[PDB]
Amino acid sequence: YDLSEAVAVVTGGSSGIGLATVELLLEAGAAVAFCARDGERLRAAESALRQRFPGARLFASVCDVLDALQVRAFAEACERTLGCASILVNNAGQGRVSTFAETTDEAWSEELQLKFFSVIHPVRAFLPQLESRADAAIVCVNSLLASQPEPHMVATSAARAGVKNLVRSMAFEFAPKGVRVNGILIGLVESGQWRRRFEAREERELDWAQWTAQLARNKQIPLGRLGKPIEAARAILFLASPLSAYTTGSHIDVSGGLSRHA
Amino acid sequence: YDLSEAVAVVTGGSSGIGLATVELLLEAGAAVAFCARDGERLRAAESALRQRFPGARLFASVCDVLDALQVRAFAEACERTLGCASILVNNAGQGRVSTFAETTDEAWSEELQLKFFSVIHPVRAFLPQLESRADAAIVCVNSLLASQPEPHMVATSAARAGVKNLVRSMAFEFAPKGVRVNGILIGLVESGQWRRRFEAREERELDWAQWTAQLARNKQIPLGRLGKPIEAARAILFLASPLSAYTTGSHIDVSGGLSRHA
Amino acid sequence: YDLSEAVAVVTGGSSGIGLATVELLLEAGAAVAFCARDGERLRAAESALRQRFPGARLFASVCDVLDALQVRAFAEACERTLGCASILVNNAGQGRVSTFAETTDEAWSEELQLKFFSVIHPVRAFLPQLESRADAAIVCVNSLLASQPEPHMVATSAARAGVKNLVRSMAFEFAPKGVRVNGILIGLVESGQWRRRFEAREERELDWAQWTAQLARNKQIPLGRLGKPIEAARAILFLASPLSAYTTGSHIDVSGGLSRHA
Amino acid sequence: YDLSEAVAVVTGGSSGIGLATVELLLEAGAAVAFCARDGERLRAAESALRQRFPGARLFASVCDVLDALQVRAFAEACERTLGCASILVNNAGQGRVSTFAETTDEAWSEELQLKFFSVIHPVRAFLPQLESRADAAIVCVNSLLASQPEPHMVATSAARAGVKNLVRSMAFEFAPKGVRVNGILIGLVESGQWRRRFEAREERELDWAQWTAQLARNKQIPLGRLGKPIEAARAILFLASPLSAYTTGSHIDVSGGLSRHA
Ligand SMILES: [Cl-]
Ligand SMILES: [Cl-]
Ligand SMILES: [Cl-]
Ligand SMILES: [Cl-]
Ligand SMILES: [Mn+2]
Ligand SMILES: [Mn+2]
Ligand SMILES: [Mn+2]
Ligand SMILES: [Mn+2]
Repeated sequence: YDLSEAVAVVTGGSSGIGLATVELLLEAGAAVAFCARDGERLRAAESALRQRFPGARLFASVCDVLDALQVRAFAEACERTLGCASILVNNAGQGRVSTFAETTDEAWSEELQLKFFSVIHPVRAFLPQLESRADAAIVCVNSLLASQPEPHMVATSAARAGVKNLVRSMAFEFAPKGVRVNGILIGLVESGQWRRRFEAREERELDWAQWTAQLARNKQIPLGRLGKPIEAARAILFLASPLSAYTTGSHIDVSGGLSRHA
Repeated sequence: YDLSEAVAVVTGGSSGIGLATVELLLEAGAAVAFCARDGERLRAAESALRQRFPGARLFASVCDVLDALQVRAFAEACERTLGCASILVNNAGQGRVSTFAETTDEAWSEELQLKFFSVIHPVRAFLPQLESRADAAIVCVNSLLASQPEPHMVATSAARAGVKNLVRSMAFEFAPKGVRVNGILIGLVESGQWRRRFEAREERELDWAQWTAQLARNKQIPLGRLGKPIEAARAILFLASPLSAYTTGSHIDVSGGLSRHA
Repeated sequence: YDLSEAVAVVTGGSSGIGLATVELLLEAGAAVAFCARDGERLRAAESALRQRFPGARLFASVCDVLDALQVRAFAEACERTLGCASILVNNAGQGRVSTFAETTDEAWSEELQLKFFSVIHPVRAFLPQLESRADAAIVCVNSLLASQPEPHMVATSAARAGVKNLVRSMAFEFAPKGVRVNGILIGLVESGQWRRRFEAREERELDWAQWTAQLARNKQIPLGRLGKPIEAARAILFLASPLSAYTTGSHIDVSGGLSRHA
Repeated sequence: YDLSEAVAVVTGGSSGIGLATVELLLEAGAAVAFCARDGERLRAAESALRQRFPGARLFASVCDVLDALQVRAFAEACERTLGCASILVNNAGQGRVSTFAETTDEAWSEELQLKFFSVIHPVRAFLPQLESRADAAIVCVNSLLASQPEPHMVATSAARAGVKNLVRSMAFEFAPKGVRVNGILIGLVESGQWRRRFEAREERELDWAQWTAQLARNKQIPLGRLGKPIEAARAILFLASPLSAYTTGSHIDVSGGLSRHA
């Protein structure tokens, strides 16, 4: 729809899905802020974005979402620059490959703080902004692991389940403040990580399309292919925008049919 | 989105949510067909639509969705008038107020056949068209009772849960045919049955807006209001279009926060 | 537990899971009634039971659970022979192998009436007895298809999902009557239909145990084997007795780890 | 059943539910170990237990389940004393009263580590024991908040959702080691905490039975009363014992009908 009056903040929004989300936000004419830990990847995205949207209101800034303090400073900077945020998107981050046996206490704590505080901090910092905005909405990006765990990503599965449960609570708590809260459940989505996997394939005669196709078949994905970041982004936009004004405390499945549960 | 090359079919699409959906489809430039039992209401909706959309490719026909033979004939008429269908939407129909103690065998059978065959007939009949079209998608409108039952709608809840489960199965079976299958779960949405409850109110000073707001409060809806047909229609539009190309066998919550489950 | 003061009814309780349940009830000293369509199998089960349990208060009767009138008469016979019922168990029945594309309207209607009325009739008929008894509990045996459908059992899955949903409703409505209502969700359990699949095997050297083990592997059951009737019966016994006095409107998983949902 | 050959360890097992669980374990004739942080409450339980079961094999020991090191030492002590554990139960602990707004980063981290490591440590330490035992089973005590969050216990709800998701993963991972893993979902259960609440009531004319009754009504609990620790304990015993040999990666509802989801 038309988000020319929206101010949308995307935290962790330089990765595949986060980037795609910023692009669609700009397409809709929103003022957009985003932050990332890697200063390099952030500016490499800011560059390409300004190329495509010369007349965009954009504010990019390095930030560690785990550092409450920095998030406070970023949120303040966002307000001064673009005005009170009406939309907040928190990116999923990447999964951690480990069975229970392979996961130390150190890995557990890191994975937990990563998935939880990446949501808790931005939310807490921007909430006083969302509250004063109309059509306010938060979206916490998540994966199907939250409701359908996989054997090689035990810690991540469990953290993501927590965040999923948190989304429901925030939805209920923030309703009186006029803020909707939803998330999405991605399946397997194209990424640099998968491209590095493809690069190290044993079947060299297969191209990216055939390889990912075979991978999706081994992963028993009904749609028979990996998702595209822009497809995740499209569900996020739906949730972030007034298009879903009667939707809060829910999730949208973006896994290509992976969820066995009905 | 750009649905100009789509042919969309809406069964039971003459009332609130049905009509709103047809409108959004026409807005997206889709060719649209719809059917219902009440010819007068159907022709009345058709008229209004042709007013707003002079150059619309539109086909409206009376049809009883429980009658397999009428559904077959309707899908044939759509085919010869607008082309092969690429989008199919099956409306929710209305719920039945009855506890277990109140519901007879015949009421059970009526409710089950209503909810089930309203889906099975149009799907079984349009599938050959959907299967030959690109971006083919089916959306079965359902209610939150399918996963979170209510005491005074026992038969309806159970029936709706069946359909929800059917949606997953259809999604898995039709995926190899290039057809996506999803649904939505409406909460309380403004309807004629609510408008008649309104006209029976004791508090005459309350208007439609004040009344429905008070009802939503007593129903403990976080968003503090009933949904609008167009909000449901937008979620259907999302699921029906290429915007949700990686989403199948899922549902979207349109209940305004009523789902307690996380 | 001590069910010596209980009167338990088991509908469709002449086959594997049914019989095993009746046995466990007799073990707990309960008075027990059971009915089924196959009189020969019923009388055969009755005989064996009276062998093992000389002083048992037992009543077996042929009855078609789809026939409301026969169910009413059976509940009357139980009443006058053993006393008012305090426990009611409704067996799962067998599933139907068919995809959507294979299932006709009539097959749909048959499957829906089978799954639904096998529950509705005994419940509607025994409720007046259950309502007047202490520790009254109803258990509806169901399968994991109710929440996690399978491609070759579409109609059965949808039907079972309906019943699962009905169990929640009945639980809420009967609670003010002092009646608990739960169910179980069986995975693959050893049965006559598996024993006939076994006799059709190509690998003749495999015995029943080796074969079912290989089947469980191919079905990806974590526990690596089919369940046994008695395992299902124990969960039913748990839910049917005072041991689960604070549990109603729920289900117990008896699938050997097949449920992917968390 | 008969657990006279079982060695069962209960961590955090001195509180209401944990204590009740040890008693039933001893009733079944199991050798039992348990640990708690409070040395006082642990010995106050050890005392009463030895009074009731003079011929019991019991080993009680102060331990902080958050301290990996102590848990290692306790597990070792258990083996030397009673032999390899065949059963492991991890108690739920108490919920934390806070909305999202009322929860600091410090409270979040504490609540998370508390709920996660109270499971991760005992499991990791005893797994090499469970693996060598037949009929091995773990039970992680949990609350309905894990799947149905409450507004005044946001952090706890989310942590419990994580643990619930973890139970499913452990179930799958440990299946090849012959170890089942399940949990329970308690509703509101009688406790000292509730007794202190009753003590501070405004309606002094109400006794414990009337007060808890009214509280259950305000909490909309179908069964119209609080649960009893022994009732939670009974579901735990079912899961811990061979009675549930075909059940893994699942949960049993012990909430008196609180779960709205079907
Ligand atoms: Cl992930
Ligand atoms: Cl409805
Ligand atoms: Cl089945
Ligand atoms: Cl809790
Ligand atoms: Mn569910
Ligand atoms: Mn034709
Ligand atoms: Mn669920
Ligand atoms: Mn009588």
